[PDB]
Order: sequence, then C-alpha cells, then structure tokens
Amino acid sequence: MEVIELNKCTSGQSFEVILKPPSDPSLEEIQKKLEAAEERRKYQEAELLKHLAE
Amino acid sequence: MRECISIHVGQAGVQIGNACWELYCLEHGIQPDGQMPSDKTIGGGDDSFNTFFSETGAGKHVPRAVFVDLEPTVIDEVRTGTYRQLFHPEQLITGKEDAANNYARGHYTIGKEIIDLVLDRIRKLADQCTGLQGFLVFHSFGGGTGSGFTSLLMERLSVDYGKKSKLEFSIYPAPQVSTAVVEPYNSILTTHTTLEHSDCAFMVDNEAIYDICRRNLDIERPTYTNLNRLISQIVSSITASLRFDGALNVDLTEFQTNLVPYPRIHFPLATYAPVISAEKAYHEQLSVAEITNACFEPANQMVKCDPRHGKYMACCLLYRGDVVPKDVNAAIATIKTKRSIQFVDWCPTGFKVGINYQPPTVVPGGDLAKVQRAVCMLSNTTAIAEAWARLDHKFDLMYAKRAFVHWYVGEGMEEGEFSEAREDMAALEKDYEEVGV
Amino acid sequence: REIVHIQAGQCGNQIGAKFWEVISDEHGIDPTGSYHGDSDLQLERINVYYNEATGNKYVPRAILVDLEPGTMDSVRSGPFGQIFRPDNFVFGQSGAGNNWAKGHYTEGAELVDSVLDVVRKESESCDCLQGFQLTHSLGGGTGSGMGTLLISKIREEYPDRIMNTFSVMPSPKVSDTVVEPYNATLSVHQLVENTDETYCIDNEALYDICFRTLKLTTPTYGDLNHLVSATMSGVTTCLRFPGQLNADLRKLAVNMVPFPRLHFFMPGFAPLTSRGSQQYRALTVPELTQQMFDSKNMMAACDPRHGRYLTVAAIFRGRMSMKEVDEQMLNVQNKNSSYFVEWIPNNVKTAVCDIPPRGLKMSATFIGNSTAIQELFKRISEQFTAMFRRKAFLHWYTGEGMDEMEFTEAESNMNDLVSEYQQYQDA
Amino acid sequence: MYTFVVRDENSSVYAEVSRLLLATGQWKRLRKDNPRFNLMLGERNRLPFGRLGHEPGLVQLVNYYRGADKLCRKASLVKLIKTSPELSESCTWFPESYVIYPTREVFLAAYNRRREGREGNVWIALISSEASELLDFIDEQGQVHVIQKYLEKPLLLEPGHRKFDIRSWVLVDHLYNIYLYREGVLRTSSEPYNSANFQDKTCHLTNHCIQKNYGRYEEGNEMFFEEFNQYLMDALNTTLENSILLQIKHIIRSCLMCIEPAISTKHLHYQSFQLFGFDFMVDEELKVWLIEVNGAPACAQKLYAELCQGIVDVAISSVFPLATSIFIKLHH
Ligand SMILES: Nc1nc2c(ncn2[C@@H]2O[C@H](COP(=O)(O)OP(=O)(O)OP(=O)(O)O)[C@@H](O)[C@H]2O)c(=O)[nH]1
Ligand SMILES: Nc1ncnc2c1ncn2[C@@H]1O[C@H](COP(=O)(O)OP(=O)(O)CP(=O)(O)O)[C@@H](O)[C@H]1O
Ligand SMILES: Nc1nc2c(ncn2[C@@H]2O[C@H](COP(=O)(O)OP(=O)(O)O)[C@@H](O)[C@H]2O)c(=O)[nH]1
Ligand SMILES: COc1ccc2c(c1)CCCN2c1nc(Cl)nc2cccnc12
Ligand SMILES: [Ca+2]
Ligand SMILES: [Mg+2]
Ligand SMILES: [Mg+2]
Ligand SMILES: [Mg+2]
Repeated sequence: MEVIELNKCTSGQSFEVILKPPSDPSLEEIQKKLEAAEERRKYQEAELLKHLAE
Repeated sequence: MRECISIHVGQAGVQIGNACWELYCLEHGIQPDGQMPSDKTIGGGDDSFNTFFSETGAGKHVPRAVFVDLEPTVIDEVRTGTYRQLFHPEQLITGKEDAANNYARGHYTIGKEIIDLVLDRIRKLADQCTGLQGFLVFHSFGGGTGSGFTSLLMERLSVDYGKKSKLEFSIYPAPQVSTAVVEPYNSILTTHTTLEHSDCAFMVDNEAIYDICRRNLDIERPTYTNLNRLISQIVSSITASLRFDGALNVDLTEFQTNLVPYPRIHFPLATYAPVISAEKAYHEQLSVAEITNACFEPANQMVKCDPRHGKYMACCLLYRGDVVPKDVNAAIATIKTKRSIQFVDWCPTGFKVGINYQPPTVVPGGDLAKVQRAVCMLSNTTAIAEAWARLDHKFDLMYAKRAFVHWYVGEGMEEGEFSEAREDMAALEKDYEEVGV
Repeated sequence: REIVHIQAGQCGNQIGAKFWEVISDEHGIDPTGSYHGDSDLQLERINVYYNEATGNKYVPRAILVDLEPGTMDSVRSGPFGQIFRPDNFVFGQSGAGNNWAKGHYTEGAELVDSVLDVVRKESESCDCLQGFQLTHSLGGGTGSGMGTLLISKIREEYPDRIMNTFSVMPSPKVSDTVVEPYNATLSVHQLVENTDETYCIDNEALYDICFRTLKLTTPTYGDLNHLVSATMSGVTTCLRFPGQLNADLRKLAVNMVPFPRLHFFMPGFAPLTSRGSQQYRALTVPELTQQMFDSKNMMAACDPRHGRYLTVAAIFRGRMSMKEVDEQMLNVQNKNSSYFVEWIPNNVKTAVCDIPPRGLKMSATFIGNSTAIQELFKRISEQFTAMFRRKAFLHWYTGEGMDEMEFTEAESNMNDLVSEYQQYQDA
Repeated sequence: MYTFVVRDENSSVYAEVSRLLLATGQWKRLRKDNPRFNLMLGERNRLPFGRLGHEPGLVQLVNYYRGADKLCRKASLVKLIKTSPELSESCTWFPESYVIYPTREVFLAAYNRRREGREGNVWIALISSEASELLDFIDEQGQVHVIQKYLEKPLLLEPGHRKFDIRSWVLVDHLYNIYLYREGVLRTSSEPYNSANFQDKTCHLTNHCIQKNYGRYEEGNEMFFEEFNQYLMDALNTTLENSILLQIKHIIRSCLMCIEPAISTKHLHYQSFQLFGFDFMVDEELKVWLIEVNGAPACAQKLYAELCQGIVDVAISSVFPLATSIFIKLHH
C-alpha cells in the first residue's frame, strides 16, 4: 500500500492508496426533429377533423 | 474559482434541489434571507462556496440554480417557502400543464414551447460566471418532465455550452413510491437521448432510499421529505469538494477523470454510511473501520445490486468528520482481505480518498442523527448494470404488446424511437458485460 | 385545472344532481353557494369543479341539458337546485322519446348549438381546462343520442382536451322501453371513438346490489342513484382533493388506458350501504380491500374472474394505516397475480385521502380496466341482435332518417370491441 | 399461500420438490415469467439474479447461489484451489491439476520431474501417460480443459477388483448452514480395473451413463453406505465414518467456507440455497480425493423421496413456514 499525493489543508486532506497496479447533434438537426414531430401531430389532428367533418 | 450551475427539472428534481440547497445553506452558514455573516468579502469573492453561490451588493448569497417544471404547483411551494428569499424569481420557471407522465409530451409537445425560455434564464446565470465549469442536472427518470424535458435540455446545453461538463443526479423508478405505470418507457427514452450528453450520472433508486429509511430510520412509510433529506446528504457528500477547500474532485472535469474511464459507462454507484435515526436515545458512534466496511454492504447503496459479481473501474472514498488517513488505510487493509473487490485488469486497484473535517450537517428536526464521521463511496462497478437489466425487462414486457405506445405516438413521437432507445440500452448492457466478466 | 361538467337527459340529470349534492357536502358548500366548511383541504382544489362568484360563492362548472323540461324543473326544485347557474339550463320541449335518432339527428340537432354556447362560455373562463365529464344514460334518447352528439361536437372544438363520461348501461331488470339495446349499441360506438375514459355504470349491477346485498326488495331509481353518487364521489377523490399524486384526467387516462379503444372501466365501492341506514362498525383495511375487489361491489355486472385486469386504481378514504393499505393491496396482487396481465408491470396504483365521504369513517373506491367488461358489451349485443334480426322496432328510427346500415355498422363495431378485449384476455 | 415458479423443467430433483410443495396445499405454482413469486426454481444458465429481491411485499428465495459456479466448473475449481490461500498451501486432498487452452509450461515442469523420478505418470483430461498424446487431444477439441493426475492405485472393492467414486449431496441454506445428506452412493464400475490399457473405456471411467456387464455385483451399479460400511468392516476392519467420511466432511467444509464471502446472501435483498453434488475418489490407503463439484446434481432413485423432502424442510420451509434429521450439519 503506497500512499500518494497527500494534500493537506485546514478543511481536511486527500490522497490516493494503491493496492495493486494494472494487470453531438446541431441546433438545426434538433429543430428538425422537434418540427418533424409537430408536423406529425398536426397531420394526425387534420385527419381527426376530416373524419369529424364527414 | 469556477462556477457550477444547478438545474432542477420536474417534481423530483425541484424537491431534491430544495433539500440540497437547504442543506448547503446550513453547511455554509447562509441564512434563509441569503445573508452569510462569516463572509467578510461583501458583494463578491472567489471562495470555494462561490462555486454555488453568487453575491449581491447587499451581501445576499443566491444559488446559481434554475428550477423548471411544466406545471406550477411544486415550484410554487418554493416561491412561498422558508427559502423564498434565497432565489430570484427569474430562476423559478413554471408552465401551466405538465407532461402527463409522458416522455413524448415533455420532450416534443410541451417541451418545444418552453426550451428557449429556459435557455435564456440559464444564459443569464452563465453571464454572471467568470469561468463556468458546467451543470448539475437533477431529475427523475419516470416523470414526463423529468424524462422528456431533461433530454431536450441536455441536447441544447451541448449545443450552447459544448465545452462544459454536465453531471446528472437521476431518480430511478421504484414501484414502492412511483406514480405512473409508464415510467419504464420514460426511463429508457431519456437514457437513450441523454447518454452522450452526460459526462457522469449518479443514479438513486427510490427503492434503495425507501428501504434505508425503513430499516435505519425506523420510518414505517417514508415520505418524499424523508427520502429527499437523505438524498440531499449523499448529494452534499458528492459536491462538497466543489464547495470546500481541498485537492480531490475540485472541478466537474475531475469527476469524469476519477470515476469514468469509458464515456458510456458513466454511472457510478453511491454508497453511504452511517444512516442513524435521530429518535434513538442511545447510539454508539461508528469508527472509521466500521463506516468504511459499510460502504461494501449492498443495504447501504443508492442502488441495490451485488458488486461482488462485477468489476470496479474506479473508487473514491469521501469522508466527513473525524477521520485521519492512517485510520482509512488501516480500514482499507482489513476490508481488502475480507471482501470481494475485483478491479478490471486495465485499472489499478486503489482508492482515491478525500477527507473533510467538518462532520456532516443535519437539518434541525430531521430524521438523521448527528454523527462524528460519515463516508460516501463513489465506485464505478459493472454491478450497477443490474438496474438496467431490471428496467429493460419491464420495458420489454410492455413494448412487446405496444401497451401505452399510442400516448407517445399521439404527441408526435415515432414508434421507432422506442426500439432505437431500447437497442441503445441493449448495447449499454453488453458494454457492461464485456467490461464485467 | 378546471373540469366542465355536463348532464344530459333524465338519468344524466338525476345522477348529475346527486353528484353535485354529494361533493358539495364534501367541500363544505351549502345550497346557497356559500362555503361553511371546517378544513382548508376542502377549498384547495375547489376550482376543479366550482367557479368563484361574487361575494365568495362557489358556482358549479355544470351545464344541465335536456330535450324536455320535466327532469330539469325537478333539479331546480331539488335541494341543491339553486346552486346551479341559471344560464346553464339548456332545454327543449319536444322530448326525445327514448329514441337515439331523435337525440342525435333531429330534435337534438336543433338544441346542440345552444348547449355548445354555454360550454364555450364556461371553457373560456378556465385558467387551464382539463377536459369534460358527461353524465348520461345510454338507453334513452337525449342522454344517449344527444349526449354522444355533444361529445362529437365538443371533440371537434376541443380536440386536445380529455373527454370523460359516466355512462349508465340499460338492463331489462330496470327497463323503461324495449329499444334500449338499440340506443345503447348506437351510443357505445360513439363512446369507443370519442371518449378517453368511460365509467361503465350498469343498471343491472346497481339493481343486484340493491336486491341481493342491500336487502332492498323493490329498488327505486333513488336507491340505484345512491350507489351512483357514492361511486362518482370516490372516483373523483384524487381530482378534488390534494394528495401525493395531484391527479388529473389526462394522467388518469395515460396510466389506465394501454390501448385507446379499451377505455371502459369497472367501478367498485366498499362498504356497500343502503340509503338512510347507518353502519356503526367501521371496516378494517383488510375488509375494505377484500370487498372493493369483490364482484359483488362492482358497478358493472361482470365477473372479474372471467377476465384479467389491465390496470387498477384504488382510492382509500379515511384515517387508516397507509402501511396496512400497502400491505393489503400488495396482498391481493401477490395472492391473485394470475388475474393481472403480466405484461404491464405494477399495474395497481393506490391513493389515500384523509377525508372520508359523508356517513362513513372508512371507504374504498375501485377503478378497474378489466377485459371482463366485454361481458357487458356481449349482453347488450345479444339483446340487440335478438330484435335486429327481425328489424323489430326499427321504424321508430327510419322515421327520423336513419338507415339499417347504420345499425349494422354499430353492431359490427361493438363486436369488434368485444373481440379486442378477448385478444388481451388470452395474451 | 406461498407462490413459486419453475424455470428448469429438466430438474429431476426440483420436479419432485414442486410436487411436494403443491401437495402441502400451501404452495401455488405460477407461470415461469410471473414475477410475484416467493420461490424461484431457476434455470441452470443465465439465471437473472439481478431481477430478484425487488418485488415489494415478497420475500424471495432461489435454489442457486450466484457465484457458486466458481466451484462447479473444472477450470474454475482448479484456479480457485491454486489461488485461494484457504486451500493451496498444501491442499492434500485435490489432485495436481493445470489449466490448458487449445489455440502448459507449468504442467510439463512436473510431468518431466516424474519422468526423472520414474514415478507414476498417468494423467487425465482422455487418459494416457503420454502428454503429447493427450495434448494433441486438447487442441483438436478446441475448448478449455484441465489436466490432472490420474489416481493410478485406487481402492478396489472385492469381489471384482473394481473402482468406484463417492457422490455426496450437500444442501446449503439461506443462512449458510452446510447440510450433508447422510445417504451417499458409490458409483461403481463392473469392469475389473486394468493398469495397462487406459484407452479401454469402461473400466476407468465410473460414470453411471458411461457404463451402458452393468448391474452384475449390485443393482444399478450403485452401492449405498450401509453395504459399503459393512464391506469396510468385514474387509478392512474399519468404518465408513472413520476411514472416509471424516475426510469428505473436511473437504466439503473447506470448499464451501472458502467461497462463502463471495456467494453468501446473508445481507442481500434476496436469498439463496443450493443443492450440491460432491464427487470423491478413495485411494488404497483409504485417502479421499475431491474429483469435482456439481452445481445441479441428480439424485439416486432410492433417495429422491427423502432428500427432496429435506430440501423442503431445511431450505424452503425454514424461510416460508407452513401451518431425527436426515442431514449432518457441518459446523463453522
Ligand atoms: N426521491 C424522490 N422521488 C420523487 C420525488 N418526486 C417524484 N419522485 C419520483 O419521480 C417519479 C415521478 O416523476 P415526477 O418528477 O413526479 O414527474 P415530473 O418530472 O414532475 O413530470 P410530469 O409527468 O409532467 O409531472 C416517480 O418515480 C416518483 O417516485 C421526490 O421528491 N423524491
Ligand atoms: N484424477 C482422477 N483420477 C482417477 N480417476 C478419475 C480422475 N478424474 C476422474 N476420474 C474418473 O472419471 C470419471 C469422470 O470424471 P469427472 O468427475 O471429472 O467428470 P463427470 O463425468 O463425473 C461429470 P459429473 O461429475 O458432474 O457427473 C470419475 O468417475 C472417475 O472415476
Ligand atoms: N341508474 C339510473 N338509471 C336511470 C335513471 N333514469 C333513467 N335511467 C335509465 O336510463 C334509460 C332511460 O334513459 P333516460 O335518461 O330516462 O332517457 P333520456 O331522458 O332520453 O336521456 C333506461 O335504461 C333507464 O333504466 C336514474 O335516475 N338512475
Ligand atoms: C394504474 O396506474 C395508475 C392508475 C391511476 C393513476 C396513475 C397510475 C397515476 C396518476 C393518475 N392516476 C389516478 N388518477 C386519479 Cl384521478 N385517481 C386515482 C386514484 C387512484 C390511483 N390512481 C389515480
Ligand atoms: Ca464574498
Ligand atoms: Mg409533475
Ligand atoms: Mg326516461
Ligand atoms: Mg461434472
């Protein structure tokens, strides 16, 4: 067990103990996704209103 | 000093943020009105606590925090509560109708209408920062807002803050306290969309927190207040190194370096000891050895799982109270001989230890007893994949019949997002399996 | 989160008025419209069902509809009749004659636009309208035919609001006319398309509960409506009272309805009580639980053991051990797990409200989405076909312009609903 | 009423345990995949331990110890004995063994010191004295297998000059009590042992199936303990208890106490028990050797009734109580 990088301050201390060594989408792509989903909602709602109009 | 902004999304995130900020104030000596007598540098400073608090000319210490919910009920309780003077009104953002427990409604329908407002309010806090580190995001997996809005917010934060770290505190769904039957859907959807945008995520299973409260606090039926005050203790242990002087985990970047050697396997297991009831008339104070040994008892973990049947990639011990390194190493030496602690072959077998001498603080009149020393272990063990296994199985049972799927498709989501999200999870389980056997 | 309430026809208005009596008592509101209550919990969510009038008087967000004035004159005469906004009384004079076609196509078409005007005025005053709840019968003409016409029109004007109904199913045991199976089958077709959640209140079950359990030899509509008002109070508990859940109609629909057409719930209540007879012994939590799951407490004459529960919502009311509630609720699931579909994990959810209903110290209300509800639709389907195979009594309908094809289509849709319920009973 | 599910339809033993449970009238069986069970009689491979102990209001129990395979796979067993200090410092009851992959340096180091000592140099995977002869078998097989010393001078029962192996059934309960069933069985060979012809099939491998001369000396080529004890008394002037069973009990305790920290469910959200089959060899000096451990053993037909009943009494009803013992508790 080797103790490493012992750092002490008034608030406490820290250190490391070793036992054994080793053996994004763009803003526009986002708004395209959000608006494609909104089209699908509006499409589904237009079908409902069309069915209700029949 | 480098600032950190906290973002609380949905009921779970908002209520856990209340608990955390209540605790933070008690730990730093900040009163409910924002005054901090011990702070002798008025109107500003670059002390360690300034990572989480900004300062007004009148000496007010205000959290670098934004609260967001798609419905106003819960943030209204903050707007009228004990700490109502702590937050500026513009950091408390609410809509009028929530996501109805529906990820798609939180991510697409309603979320698209409020994301830009939230980003502007976040931008207002970032402008007050001289060296913003990144964000700590609090949310549930199960809520429609906690799941759906969080993932939309995380995507945008990557766009607007590409260079900033993002940590998560995530509430994993448990039927003992859960509200909705569709939480497995929301959990899988939000994990898939958020995975690449989160650097490090601390999962808290409400089942684990619930049982700790029943067994160790003798609370027959814990409330959210019971669960959240306990959760705030663990969160405080984790963030103490950002708010206090010290050499370990001093910036968000260090959490990833110390706990996450692979990006996707970025879910460290938290274990905390001792949880002692305030009601007990006689209590025998637990030693360094006893609380360190409790870190390897599954009954003390934030997620119930069996680390003996996985492999470690990283392990931190975060002590608070009367602890000296000599006693830690003696305790670690004893524990190594008696416990099944296997590291992956490409990682050193060791503990990174940090000690804060101030013993944990407890909310007056709360359920936690005052203790002389406490510890929170952060370990990145493949054993946590059991929680993913549990969740994906429930997702599979429902999605095989397409049960409830029509509520998501009706909000503009496509059925294929379910299967895309589920195969990402399947990849995540396989990754944990490769690393773990 | 405002709800707009609508009651149509004789049955719709008789149970609708009883509903407003019972919950007005629970919220401490008198016939005056003034609040004379004891607890602030009674007023925290009073806005869900009541508008605030001048001088702090609460006016129900209720719209009273009928094609004849008789039952509505009775409502205005009734105990709480003065609490309703006079403008919300919308009525014709011709009557519907127990004829769905008259309610849906002819007489009701004349009146429906004036009802929609009052609905609009009530909606426009809402901070955030949740949706609508309708009280009606399916076996008459106005509540059945005009009620479903109203539902179709309300969905056209408010496509993104929730539509909830309390629908009374006809029974030959409590029967006004022989064409009730026609009216009901025509209505069920509309409900399957245009509501999100429908409480199936079966007059057959109400009769049997009054006869067999309550020991009432000759039950009246007043005795049946005592069971209805108690069930309506219970199932709206989590809408009217603050709790851990903060429930609303959409969250209820999302969690109770795995498939959009299978949204017909079996309600249940415990303890079963007859009118004006007080039970002095309270029920233990084990007893509340056992009865509320008992087929004898179901308001839809179906055998729950003949199907499987897709989802269940249970509300316990009174001062009791929530730990005991948790244990008992988990006990029935773990001891009868075969009757809960395995492919919806954790599909039984429980809520507790401290305030009990009037006259009880402990109550339990049950909301079941069970595939056994198909038994109710098969019953109506058989009565329908027994007359339709001979085109009997059809002239009452073809005289209002309907074609036999519309009956053939309605029969087919309901049989499809039946077979759809059967699909998940075997899965 | 207690609930249980069965996910290993091949289990002769737990087929009988399902019948016993149902017959009590206080156990109801559910479908394999219903999660609201008290007891899981689980599948042999990829049993989903991670999904156990998360059903609110259900004490859950399973008939397998997660991690017990480390003792029940020939390769893992060897590694466990070599690397565990609880065992290997001498470990005088396990045959020399080495793990070999087909795609060794330590193996030949001993094999050649036996060539130097002119000592017995027969080994097993399968039996032969020529390493190169069996290694050519190792690589043409393609999977991992061990190479351990073959016990050249066994104890042979007369009349027959036969060889045998001893199978002991041990149940470990949720509390980690170690229960050795008092009935063992000798799996006997009818073929007289031959020191010269190892490639000869049936005389050296005492497996029940492998003996398709079957049944000559005693029924089923199974000699139970009462007879074997009588033999040792008449023949060798000793008892089964003193000459063999003391060593067997020591070996069972040593193996299970070793892995106890890795597999115990004492503070776990679910519980485990497991029935094990220990297979032993006895040399001519009345010394007992552990051959292997079987994690899903089958019983002898004569004993199915008494043992499956004991599984219920000690391992199932201890946890789920209903409305002179057949085991010897091995203490630790
Ligand atoms: N630990 C803890 N869990 C909570 C809390 N509040 C809610 N939860 C859990 O979070 C899940 C429900 O998500 P919520 O946060 O309430 O939902 P939401 O984000 O507000 O989204 P909506 O569906 O729009 O209401 C369930 O699993 C709850 O048990 C809390 O205060 N503490
Ligand atoms: N080192 C060894 N020395 C002498 N004989 C051995 C031996 N290893 C095995 N044998 C003999 O070979 C037979 C089978 O070997 P082994 O026990 O390794 O596999 P197995 O067929 O028994 C699978 P299981 O034990 O699960 O039923 C044993 O019964 C034994 O007679
Ligand atoms: N439970 C109950 N059922 C009723 C009541 N009044 C009528 N019904 C039933 O409703 C059907 C007749 O419908 P009704 O409402 O009277 O016709 P409408 O006025 O045209 O809507 C029959 O099945 C009756 O049994 C009532 O007060 N309570
Ligand atoms: C099957 O799973 C469910 C079922 C119902 C509900 C939920 C989940 C989540 C919240 C909404 N909800 C409820 N809603 C309303 Cl009004 N009354 C309830 C009464 C009891 C239980 N539940 C609700
Ligand atoms: Ca300062
Ligand atoms: Mg919410
Ligand atoms: Mg009538
Ligand atoms: Mg074997």
